[PDB]
Amino acid sequence: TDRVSVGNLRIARVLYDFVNNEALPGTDIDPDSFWAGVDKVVADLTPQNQALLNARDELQAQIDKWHRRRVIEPIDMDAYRQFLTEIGYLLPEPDDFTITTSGVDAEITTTAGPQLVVPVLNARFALNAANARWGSLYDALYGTDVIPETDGAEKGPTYNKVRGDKVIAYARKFLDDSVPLSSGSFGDATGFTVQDGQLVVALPDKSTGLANPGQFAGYTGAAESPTSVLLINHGLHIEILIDPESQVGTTDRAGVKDVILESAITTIMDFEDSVAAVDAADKVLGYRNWLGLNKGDLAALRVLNRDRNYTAPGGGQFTLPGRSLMFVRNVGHLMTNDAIVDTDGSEVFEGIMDALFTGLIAIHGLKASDGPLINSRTGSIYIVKPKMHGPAEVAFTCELFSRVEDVLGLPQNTMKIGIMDEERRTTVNLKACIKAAADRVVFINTGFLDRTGDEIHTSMEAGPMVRKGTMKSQPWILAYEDHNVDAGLAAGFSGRAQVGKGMWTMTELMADMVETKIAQPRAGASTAWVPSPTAATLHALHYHQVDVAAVQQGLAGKRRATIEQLLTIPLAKELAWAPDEIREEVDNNCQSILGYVVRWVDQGVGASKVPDIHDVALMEDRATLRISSQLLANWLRHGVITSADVRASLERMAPLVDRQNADVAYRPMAPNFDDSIAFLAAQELILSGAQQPNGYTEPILHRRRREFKARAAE
Ligand SMILES: O=C(O)C(=O)CC(=O)c1ccccc1
Ligand SMILES: [Mg+2]
Ligand SMILES: [Mg+2]
Ligand SMILES: [Mg+2]
Repeated sequence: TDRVSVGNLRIARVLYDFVNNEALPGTDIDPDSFWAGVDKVVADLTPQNQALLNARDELQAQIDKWHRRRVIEPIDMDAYRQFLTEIGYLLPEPDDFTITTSGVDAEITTTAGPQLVVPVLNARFALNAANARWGSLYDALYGTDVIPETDGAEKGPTYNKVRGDKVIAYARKFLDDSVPLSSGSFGDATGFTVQDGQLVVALPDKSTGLANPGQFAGYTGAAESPTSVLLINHGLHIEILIDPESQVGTTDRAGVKDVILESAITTIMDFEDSVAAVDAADKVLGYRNWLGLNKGDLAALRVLNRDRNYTAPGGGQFTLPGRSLMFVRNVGHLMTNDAIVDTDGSEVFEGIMDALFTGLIAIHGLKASDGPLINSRTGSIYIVKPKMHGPAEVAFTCELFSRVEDVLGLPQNTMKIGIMDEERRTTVNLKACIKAAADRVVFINTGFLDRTGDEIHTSMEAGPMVRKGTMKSQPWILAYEDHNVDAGLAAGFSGRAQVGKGMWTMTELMADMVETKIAQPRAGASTAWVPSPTAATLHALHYHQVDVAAVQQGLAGKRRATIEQLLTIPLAKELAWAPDEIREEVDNNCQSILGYVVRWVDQGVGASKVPDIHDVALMEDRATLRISSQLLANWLRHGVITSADVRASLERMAPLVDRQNADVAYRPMAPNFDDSIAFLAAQELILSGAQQPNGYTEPILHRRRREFKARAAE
C-alpha cells in the first residue's frame, strides 16, 4: 500500500525515503529518533490545531448571525465592537513591551531593502532568486518599460544605442542622487581612481571626491585604474563596473559597463500560496529544492553564487554575501495532506509536517556546503508562518517550533518566525500576536491580498462589498497598513526586526512600480515584496531615495489608526453601479479565476501571469484567487448578480483563457464545460465560496487537483 508504519503514522514511501536518504544524512540526527519525534509531535499537537480551526468556524458563525440579525441601516460601530469583545474575537491590548529575539542576521535587523518571494517547486526560479542579492541596473532598465519605448528608443532583436544611452543617463542621475559628488555630476565623469584610500572622480576640467567620503566602500583591481568601485548608501551597496573594452563601456564617457545594485536582500522560498503541492510526490519535489538550496548544490549548469571579493578603501581585503538570505514560507494551520495518514486513514496537518521537514532541511544551511555555510551565520532558521488568526494561533506556532527544535536537537528559539498580518483577527489583536512570539519574531508583513479576502469573508453577511479595484483605497486597508507599522515600531522593531509590506503584482508595469512602490519605504516599511529579480533591482532604487531608518525614528510613538477605522466594513452604497460596471467586474473576476485555476488544477502551477480584462499581466497566486472568488460569492449572496450571470461569464471567459494558453500540456476547457475538472473547480470556488472556511481556496483546489491526477493516472 506504498506506506511506512511509524507508531500511529503511515508515511508515503517517497517521503520516508527522501527524509532518510537525503534530508537526514549530515545533520547527525538519528533516523529512528527523528521519526519517533514526528509521531510524538503529531499526536500531541493535532488536538490543539483542530480546536483552533473549530474556534475560527464558531466565531464566523456568530458574526454571520449577528449581521443577519441587523435591522439597521448604518452599522452601529459601538455595538459591533462590544459584540466582538464579548465573543472573544477582540482581545484586550497587552502593556507596552520590546521584542527579545536574538541571533538574527544583519539583513533582517538592520538592512532596509527588497524581499523576493518565489515558488520553491521551480528550481530555476529558486536559483535566480537566491542569486538576486546582486542585480544589473542596466539590464533592469533596458529590459523593462522604465525606459519608455518612444520613437527611437524601442527594443529590437539587436542592441539599440539610443535606448542604451537613456539607460546610461538614468543610472548617472541615480548615482548623483544617491552618492553625490563634492562638485559636478557623474554624467560628466571620465574616470575613477583610488588615491590615499579616497575615491577620486575625474571630470573634464577638474577632479572631485564624494560629498560624503564614507560612501566609498571599496573597489576591485588596481587602485590607479579600478575594475570596479563599490559604494554604499542607506546600507545598500552599489557597484560601478569599469570596463572600456566592453560594447557598452566603449560608448561610455568613463568606460562604465554597468551599475550593479544590492537588490533582493532576503528571499522567501515559498511552500504556500505560489505552489500547488497536493500529495507526497509534490511535497518531496519542494523539499528537495529547499534541501539543494541549503546544501548549496541545487543546480539547473546554473548554480548558487559565491561571496564577492573587494579591496577596502585602505587596501586590505573583505567579502560581501553573494546570495540572498533565505526564509522558507511554510503552509498555515488549515490543511491536511495525505503524505502522512494516521491508522484511521485521517490525513496529518500540513503545517505540523512543514515545521518538521523544512526545519530539518534548514539545518544544512547552518553548516559548510560543497565551501562556506550557505545561509545564517548567526545560527537562526527563518520560517514565515502565514494565515494565522489571532494570538492563540501565534502561541501554537511557537509551541510547535519549540517541540520541533527538541526533535531536531537544536537550541530553543533557533526557529524564527516571520508573522504575516493577513487575517482580520490578527490585525485587530496585532500587539498580542507579536507578544506571543516576542522571542522568535523576525518580521511582520501586511499580506494585503489575503487580508482583503478575509475582510470580504468575515463580513460576507453584512451586504454587497465594493468592487475589487476600490478595495486598495478603502478606510479599513489604509488603517490596517498604518496600524501594522505602528505596532511593529512600538514593539521595538527598529534595529531588531523587519516591518514589511506587500507584493507588486503588475509584472510588466515597471515604470508604474518605480513611480508608485516608493510609498512603502516612505511609510516606514524596512522591506516590501517583489515578484522577480528584475523587480528587486528596480525596487532597490526606492531604498536609496528614502532613508527608512530616519522615517521609522520619526514615526516613533504615533498611533495613527483606531480600532473603529480597522473595523470599517467595505460595504458598497445603494445604487453604486450601472449594468456595464457590474458586467465588467464579473467578467474580470471570472477571467482572473479561470486563468489561474486552469493552470493550478491541470498542470500543478501555483503562480501564473494572467492578463486581466484590461490586458494587464498580473502575477496570480491563491490570495488573488481568494479575493476574486469571495467578491463574486458576496455579490451572488446579496443579489447584485444572478447564478445565470456567473455561469454565462465563466462560459464566455473560458474560450479566452483557452486562447491565451494554447501551449503543449494544456487541455482546453470549452466547449465540454461539465467534463473539465478545471472549469468545475473555478465554478465551485464561486458557488461554494460563502461556505469555504474563512473563504480559503485550498480545500477545493487540492480536491480538484487530486481528482485531475487520478483521471490522468487511469
Ligand atoms: O498578500 C498576500 O496575502 C501575500 O501572502 C502575497 C503573496 O503571497 C503573493 C506571492 C506571489 C505572487 C503574488 C502574491
Ligand atoms: Mg452559514
Ligand atoms: Mg498571503
Ligand atoms: Mg540619505
